[PDB]
Amino acid sequence: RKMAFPSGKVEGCMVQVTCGTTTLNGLWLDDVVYCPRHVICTSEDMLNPNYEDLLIRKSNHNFLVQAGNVQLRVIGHSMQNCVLKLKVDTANPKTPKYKFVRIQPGQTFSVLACYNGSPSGVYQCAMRPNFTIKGSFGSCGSVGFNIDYDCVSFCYMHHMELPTGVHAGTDLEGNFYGPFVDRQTAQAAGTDTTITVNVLAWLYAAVINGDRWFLNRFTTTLNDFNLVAMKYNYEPLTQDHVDILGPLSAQTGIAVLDMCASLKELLQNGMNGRTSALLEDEFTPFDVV
Amino acid sequence: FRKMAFPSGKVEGCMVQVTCGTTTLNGLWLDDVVYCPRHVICNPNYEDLLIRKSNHNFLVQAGNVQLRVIGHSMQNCVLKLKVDTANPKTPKYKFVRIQPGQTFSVLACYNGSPSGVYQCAMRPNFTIKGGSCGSVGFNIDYDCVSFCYMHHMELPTGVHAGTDLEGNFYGPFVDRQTAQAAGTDTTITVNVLAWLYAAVINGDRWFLNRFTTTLNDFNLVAMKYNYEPLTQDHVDILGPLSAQTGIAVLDMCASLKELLQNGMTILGSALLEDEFTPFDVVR
Repeated sequence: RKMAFPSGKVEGCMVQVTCGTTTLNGLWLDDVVYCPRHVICTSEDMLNPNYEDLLIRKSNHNFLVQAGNVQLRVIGHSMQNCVLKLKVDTANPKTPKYKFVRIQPGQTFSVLACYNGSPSGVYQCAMRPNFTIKGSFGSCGSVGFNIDYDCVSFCYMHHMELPTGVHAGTDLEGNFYGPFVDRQTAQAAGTDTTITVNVLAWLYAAVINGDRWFLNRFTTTLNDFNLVAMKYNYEPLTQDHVDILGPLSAQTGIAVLDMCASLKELLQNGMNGRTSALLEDEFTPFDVV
Repeated sequence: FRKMAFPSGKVEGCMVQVTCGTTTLNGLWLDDVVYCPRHVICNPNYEDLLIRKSNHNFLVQAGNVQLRVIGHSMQNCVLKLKVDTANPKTPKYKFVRIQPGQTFSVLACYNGSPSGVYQCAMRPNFTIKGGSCGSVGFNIDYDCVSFCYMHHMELPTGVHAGTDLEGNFYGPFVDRQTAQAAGTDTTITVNVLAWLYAAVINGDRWFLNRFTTTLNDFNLVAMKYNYEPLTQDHVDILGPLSAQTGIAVLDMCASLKELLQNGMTILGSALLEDEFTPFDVVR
């Protein structure tokens, strides 16, 4: 199963941020609330927002922050790239151990989808190679995260829905993933590709769970693999990726390029009614271990 | 369309470790009782194995804190350990029993430590496809946690079997190391239809056709493809989606019969998903 991280440590940080008639989610960590800066935009503003001009006209009391029943007093504000940082006068008592990290395409994380500050559901995600999320998003400001030994690594905040139905957002320093902007433009996700290194790690997981019907007696050069895989809209496999899969290659006795040969055959043949009936690409080599 | 689990924080605060001798598993700590699978005290005679136990045979750990057991009792296949401390993190909760085809979230735990959360359906054969014993399944309805499942065992096909929180098994399974197997499983038809309504709501419309079917002619089609039979209550449950989309249920059933014969692409999926209930799709 694609499992999400237990969401309780993040649930205790979710708040509601209202500015004018716009309400969305914020993340309350210590004495700062993080939220998308477009909370200060009024829809019409979203066509050509001048965020510096819109923000200089706001005072602390224009921002209504609600943590459940309690209103939090905003005592300062500042914009870092595309995220607004609202200084409040109370440090969140439920702040977990945390850090901010920027992830790369192929990496996975959990999203706690929220509406008006209240957690609605949690799901496990991958950052697609086109820098979008195929999610289920009024959920602006919901965040993505991993948890490692009680420490929550926040990696994603939701800002925009793209016309294809997918989602774009930033890291927690406000820098967008991919070429997207917090402006209603004709921006669209480029053609998405399959995360090849993730499919191979999963195939190694299948062998580890005792399934090997899909192996064959062939091998492949790296370049021949990539020439074939690219015809199926698979991401190129790099020497870094080959190195990453090294441990799983050792645990199963199957060489990386040998597993690549199996993948080539799977793309050519399909599953012939066997199994998931899909090649799964949202488990990382770290996840598989 | 993403499968979504409920936020697990309310349940995370209830998970503890229960140790009896050399056996350790997960327990659920609500107020001053810890609930766990009775086989933690292990052809068994549970009546007799428990009479021989005392409170000192149980070691309960809530993170760093040992909880002292002051009473023990069995309810069906669930062991109930009264402890000296009430859980200050106890949510509003109810114990409920769910039906095959209904969905819930499982908080997978290892030795009392929450590891991950996922969305499940109870299969028609009463199994779940998912040191996790004692992990629980649950739904949340605005501040109230309805606990519906506790994990007891892995069946040889790799699926999972367990009880409700009152210790009643789902499925013809027993907490013994005897030979047991899942029955032949079946696709949850009413969930497939709900998922097809979700595709329509999401702008996926190619599988709609001009035709209708009969409840009986579909059921003869469903029986042949290993699909649960559709009932009038199933049609009634799908009514809100038939009203919202303008696609009557036996209209959608015509679509499903046509898909089950000719193939297909739908919500970016190739197989028909059957672990969303009609309620899940509305929500």
